[PDB]
Amino acid sequence: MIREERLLKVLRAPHVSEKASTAMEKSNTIVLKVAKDATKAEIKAAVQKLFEVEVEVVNTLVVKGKVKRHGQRIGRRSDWKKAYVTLKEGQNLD
Amino acid sequence: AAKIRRDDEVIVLTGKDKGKRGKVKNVLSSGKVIVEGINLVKKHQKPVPALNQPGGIVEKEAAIQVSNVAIFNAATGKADRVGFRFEDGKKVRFFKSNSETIK
Amino acid sequence: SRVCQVTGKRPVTGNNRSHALNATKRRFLPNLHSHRFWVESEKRFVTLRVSAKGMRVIDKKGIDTVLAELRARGEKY
Amino acid sequence: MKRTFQPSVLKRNRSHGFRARMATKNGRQVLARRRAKGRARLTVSK
Amino acid sequence: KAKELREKSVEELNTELLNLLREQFNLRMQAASGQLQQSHLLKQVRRDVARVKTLLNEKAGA
RNA sequence: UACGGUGCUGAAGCAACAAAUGCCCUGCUUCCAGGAAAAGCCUCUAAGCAUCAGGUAACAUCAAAUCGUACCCCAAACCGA
RNA sequence: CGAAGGUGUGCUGUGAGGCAUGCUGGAGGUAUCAGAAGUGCGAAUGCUGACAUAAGUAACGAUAAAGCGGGUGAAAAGCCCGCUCGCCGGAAGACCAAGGGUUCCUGUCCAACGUUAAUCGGGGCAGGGUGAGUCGACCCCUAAGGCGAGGCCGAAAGGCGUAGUCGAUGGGAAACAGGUUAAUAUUCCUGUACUUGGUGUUACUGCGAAGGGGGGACGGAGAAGGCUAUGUUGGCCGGGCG
RNA sequence: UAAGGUGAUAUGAACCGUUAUAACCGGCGAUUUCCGAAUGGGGAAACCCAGUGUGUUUCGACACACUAUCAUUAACUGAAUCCAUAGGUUAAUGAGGCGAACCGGGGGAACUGAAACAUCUAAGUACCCCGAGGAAAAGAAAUCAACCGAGAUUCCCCCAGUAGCGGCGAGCGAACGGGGAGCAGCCCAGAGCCUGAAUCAGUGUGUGUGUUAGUGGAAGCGUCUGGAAAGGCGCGCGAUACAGGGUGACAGCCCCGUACACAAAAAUGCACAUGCUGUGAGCUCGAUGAGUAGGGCGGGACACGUGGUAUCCUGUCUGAAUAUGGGGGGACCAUCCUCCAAGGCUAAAUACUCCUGACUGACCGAUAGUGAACCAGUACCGUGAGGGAAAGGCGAAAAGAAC
Repeated sequence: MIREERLLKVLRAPHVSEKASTAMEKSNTIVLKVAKDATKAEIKAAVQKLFEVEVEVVNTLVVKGKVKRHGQRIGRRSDWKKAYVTLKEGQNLD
Repeated sequence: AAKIRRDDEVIVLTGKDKGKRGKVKNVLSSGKVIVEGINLVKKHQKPVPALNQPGGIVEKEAAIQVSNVAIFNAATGKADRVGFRFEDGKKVRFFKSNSETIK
Repeated sequence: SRVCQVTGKRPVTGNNRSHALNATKRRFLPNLHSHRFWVESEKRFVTLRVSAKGMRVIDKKGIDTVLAELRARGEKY
Repeated sequence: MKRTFQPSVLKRNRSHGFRARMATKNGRQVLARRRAKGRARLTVSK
Repeated sequence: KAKELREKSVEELNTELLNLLREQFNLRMQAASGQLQQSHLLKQVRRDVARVKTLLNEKAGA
């Protein structure tokens, strides 16, 4: 049982990319940005409540942040958690 | 306790536009005002496709030091200095010369 | 640590002076000894690591006293 | 030619890492020294 | 808004807090997309929540 | 046919011989220089509990979190400026 | 109506020097008489920066090797495509660990970096990319060893060490084949599996550990025999008739 | 406190706000991830893994609290072993770690000098360790003095480079006494009377005065040069304000300020004033710090190197008297003088500055001044401890050069 507030705080954003689009169209899998602390079950619960849609499963991964250079100064981007959430057959998401 | 404000008419004490007059357009935190029509520069504006800017020699208003301007007293027909005083539990500006409140 | 429990005698530093007065640092250890002391009031032996001087003190005063002071000092025995 | 530095992360951490420094007095002093200096990287710890 | 929200019960307060959070989330979802063209809203709402949180702490044990 | 590829389709698909340093082999034979540990695993009971729990029996359901996963890796990416 | 500073000129003092003035420069300078010194540089294989010389000299990092056509381009010996040639092939191929930490893929740019050129790049900029119940870590167990309640010892700091607790390089449950991305895959998809926990069940009925026992649990060399990986030939199937 | 704001490189976007919950400043609160003494256990810091309990569940799980060690005290329990004790489980209180210098204590070099070198010096320095405070330490005569007297401690100037010490070398180096700063004395070794008597700490209240935001705060125009006037030349005015900074060149009168006069809802320092809690003052009788003082042996400290060596400390072995007594007066004795050890407390004058504010400089002005005027303890180097740079200036204004 996950608290509603925590659920709301889990999901950061949808991830738009060619691979993501492909996953959406073919495998019925949405690619989300989520809280780095968010576990799989949590993510799933939040999906179910906040997008109102059945989940088969969640795969997660951690994206490491790129090192960049603004002018002369070096600086690193934040790491962030990606989640492939596979949605039950026939589940159409807005 | 700022003697010159957004919508005051001022007169210039110094510079190329000295003696001229104009309404303050806005005042900057740096201690500079921009006044209408006074300090003009012909900036060469670089065109940009986005934001619908064509690009040309735009004559705009550059800032001026507050010290360099002075609040104009219409009655005297002259520049005056500003003092502060409490009228009915409320601070108000006034003209040092002729001691009348700014309204 | 080589410390008389009754008296508090620690080692102290000093010198070996030779006939040619060649100072070399040395220690002076007290004459410590672990001794069972019969405590007549409680009816048991109390072991104490303690100097010959401490012994003499105990003899003079009474072990019970010594134990009390030590207790006051916040020392186990 | 086998040169002197033959890196190994675990070995590095155990030898020089934060906890190792913490464990003993002298290491703690080293840490304090480095803090005083203003070191950004207090220890080898990544 | 704090003075207005101070005149409420705990249960009330909690509901609004939830309502603020849901909004927040919606805005975040919009923001990631190209929908939200009003950025200040996010700032507002976050502040609103913090205010509520404060008002809950004051009520409960202060 | 965006000359990158994509979609459809698809025969036969057996036999013999040879054959490891791999497997049987943590085996067997032999030698002296005489060849980890602990848990998992099996089993025995004690205190206990006692007609409850626990055990094994199948069947149902739920569960398996977290972190790593790119790329180089006898090297232009590691140790050698 | 042009300070210091810079740079010429003229005059002047026995000298260190001084005065005036042209140009540059664009805001400070300072008589006199006193006062105080980070007060005077050619050397110290002095220090720091800049710039010379050798000199457009040596070299351009394995003697595995290139040639042509087409493309793009401002420009092609070097990039892409093609056909030849040549080199490695118990490696100069393929997969990992360690170590590195985005170098991966795509687009774009060629100042610098690349011992030349560069349209190319492990270079610049932007975007994308790492999907696990069964792989590995984590986790359970311990070795060498480490820490170590109490404890023993020690001027202090501290040393050793019991109970313990950590410590892999060793022991401990479970997944295979095919397909797919520009870039991941025993992780995605397709198919077909397995594991060990709970919970609930009906069925039964002695369960229970910090303890006992078994097991795990183990050397070198040698010898075969049985196998497979794999390869060869034949058969088969498809294509061919130079 | 306000008419402007949403920190900076750094614009823009989307917005807020203008007489008062915009922004900004100050008091008191709230939140305060993980690591770190780190403290539930573990660990390769910022990670891994728990237990218990209380609540919730859409029954898949959630939440939140507690769980370190030691010391001390209390409760319960509890061996060999009868009682006990050790031990064990709980509970409460405190500690732990960090931090510039200064301070007290425990340990303690060598280079060097002696023109070598060993005593000696360097030096109780460097350093390591423990502990404390805003200061510390010391401190209320078993002290000096000299037959006159002084009257706790600390610090400064003299005494004096004297007396001494010293391979009588190199060197070390007092004291008495005088002048100052500052000055404070108390309690227990114990019982009687009287009973709340001075003082101190914590803690409320009141007053005063700071501190932490702030408010007001004087008086100038013309003309010439000039890109620009604050400069020149005229004529004015303020000044308890001609400190300083800025403004298109040098400004008392343009701006910010300055002198001067005022200001605090809230928090808080210090003085007194006062309430409460603890504490006991004054009077009489006493009592008057034993393994101690001294001594032998060995060291150390005293300017004093064992010397003719007083005095102090004690590792070691001894060991009094106890006020009709004892200590000291620089070997020792006698006389006289002077003090009362073997229990404690104690402000001031003194030491320092990681840090805060204000002001000053015959201090530097980018190879100087901090290593660091600049995103520097950074880049870079090193396994690590550690080392450790370079690098400031367009313009008045970006008007930073459309085409």
